[PDB]
Amino acid sequence: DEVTSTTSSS
Amino acid sequence: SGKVVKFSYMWTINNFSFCREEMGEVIKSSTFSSGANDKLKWCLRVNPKGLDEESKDYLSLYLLLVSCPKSEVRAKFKFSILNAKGEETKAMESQRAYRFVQGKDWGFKKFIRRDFLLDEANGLLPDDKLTLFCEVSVVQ
Repeated sequence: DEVTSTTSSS
Repeated sequence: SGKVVKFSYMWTINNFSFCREEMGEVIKSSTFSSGANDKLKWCLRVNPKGLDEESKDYLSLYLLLVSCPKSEVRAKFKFSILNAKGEETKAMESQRAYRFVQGKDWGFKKFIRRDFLLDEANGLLPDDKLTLFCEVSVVQ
């Protein structure tokens, strides 16, 4: 629930 | 090899109200291990004044996979705060497992409001200590 990461990558 | 597949990490930050970190700055916990031969290495990262402008009113809380023997692991996680009696409060959980590649975090940017946390009436900072509790279950 409302989980995110401080980075993202393809 | 057998493996530690579920684990609970408890971390107390003293003088929490005194944290001088600005928005974006991090407090990083010690590294803890799990999995085939302590080969999964983890830590917590907290932003006492929020990760970013969107979360400026919150403490932001993340689980970081520091390293792993292969590319990745998938894990579910739950964060909570322990009150003075050691009881869980204000828990947030991931619900599903998330893909942790080496060096990646997952967590809650808006974990708890700073004003709520700092208010003595709520009992979340006994002796001005913040005790965080992170429970992790790694997908097999």
